[PDB]
Amino acid sequence: DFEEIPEEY
Amino acid sequence: ADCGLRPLFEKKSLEDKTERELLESYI
Amino acid sequence: IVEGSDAEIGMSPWQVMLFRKSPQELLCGASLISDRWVLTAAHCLLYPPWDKNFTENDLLVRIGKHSRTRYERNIEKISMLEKIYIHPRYNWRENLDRDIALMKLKKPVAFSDYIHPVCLPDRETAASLLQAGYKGRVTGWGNLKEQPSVLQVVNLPIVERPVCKDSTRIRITDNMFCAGYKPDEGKRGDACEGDSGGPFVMKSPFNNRWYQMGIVSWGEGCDRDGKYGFYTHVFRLKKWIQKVIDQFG
Ligand SMILES: N[C@H](CC1CCCCC1)C(=O)N1CCC[C@H]1C(=O)NCc1cccc(Cl)c1
Ligand code: NA
Ligand code: NA
Repeated sequence: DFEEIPEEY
Repeated sequence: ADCGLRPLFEKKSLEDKTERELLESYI
Repeated sequence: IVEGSDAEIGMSPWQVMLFRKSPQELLCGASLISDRWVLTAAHCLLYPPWDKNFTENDLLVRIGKHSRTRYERNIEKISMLEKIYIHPRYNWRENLDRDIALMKLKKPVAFSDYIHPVCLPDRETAASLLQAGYKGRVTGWGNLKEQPSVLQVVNLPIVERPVCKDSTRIRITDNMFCAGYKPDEGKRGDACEGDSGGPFVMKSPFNNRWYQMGIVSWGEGCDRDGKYGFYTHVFRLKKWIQKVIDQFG
């Protein structure tokens, strides 16, 4: 349900 | 140094909607 | 948070979300106490009855957030953990005594309008503020009853220790306090699942700064009449916090 975070991190 | 002073509230002398509930309880 | 309200933007700029890397999800609340240290509940990290034992690489810290699920580009910041420190006498076996952990960030976080550390109490602030009837504020993205779009906030009164003790079969220690309304009080509200590790803060009327007096720790159910939420007593574990930072800072 979470928007994906940038690949980095 | 600056801990606990919020940029969008204390630093601008603006109060949030319910902090006065807290102050009023400090009796 | 049960029976709370949506936070205002920037209302709790010390709020941190503990975020699991796979699968991507909210683990816990936490708080920022300097540009490289985050405070949370030990049980967020280590809780063998539930097979919970995280290491640095399992998690991220998201700071500056408002929305629970959205990636808040240009506002939130996402940080990696260098090291976790859990209280050496944390009692996960019986009553979650000394329910406290520190997390050291790999790099310092930049402060901003939405990102700013909370103060930790000295002994005289603790003595003055930690009194039955005095209200604090708890914040989190946890369950709305036994999920929110944005950060929730609720103000709750500290409860007298005999009442706290009589509300439960758990052995309560000096390293905890309880907060919440009585059934006869009208008002209600509580922390809940997901809010663990988040801060209970109070605004000092002496110097008008916010202090973190508690960490969201445990409750039998959420917002039950006659029951109270239990919070780690930050001032009582201050020595340990100072020790960790002063040694590993
Ligand atoms: N229902 C349990 C009761 C605890 C009581 C101490 C001994 C371990 C079991 C509990 O609260 N737990 C078990 C593991 C973590 C914690 C929790 O859910 N805390 C979140 C929470 C929920 C409601 C109110 C608060 Cl203050 C905190
Ligand atoms: Na003053
Ligand atoms: Na209750």
